[PDB]
Amino acid sequence: ASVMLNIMEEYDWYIFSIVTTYFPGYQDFENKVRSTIENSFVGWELEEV
Amino acid sequence: DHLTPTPISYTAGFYRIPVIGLTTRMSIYSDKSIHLSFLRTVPPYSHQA
Repeated sequence: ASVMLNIMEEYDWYIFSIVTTYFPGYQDFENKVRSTIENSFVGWELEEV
Repeated sequence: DHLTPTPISYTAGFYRIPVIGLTTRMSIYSDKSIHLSFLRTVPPYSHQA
């Protein structure tokens, strides 16, 4: 998830959404992203989960 | 110990064979994500609230 964020940051794609399924680790994925996205000063947008 | 009927929910679950517990009031089976074939006769301790 971190690498996905780094990739997005590299291309400076600030605005994104997450499509997930009930498959394992889905809830945390959101949590890990919530921390990683949240900590940064930048105003990127999570649109939908 | 507790939650003796953990394996079956997984085992049937691979083939999506529905499982119905009689005596498992355990709450951990309520999440569809981990046990997706689980069928419960009665509500968990959480629902007791």
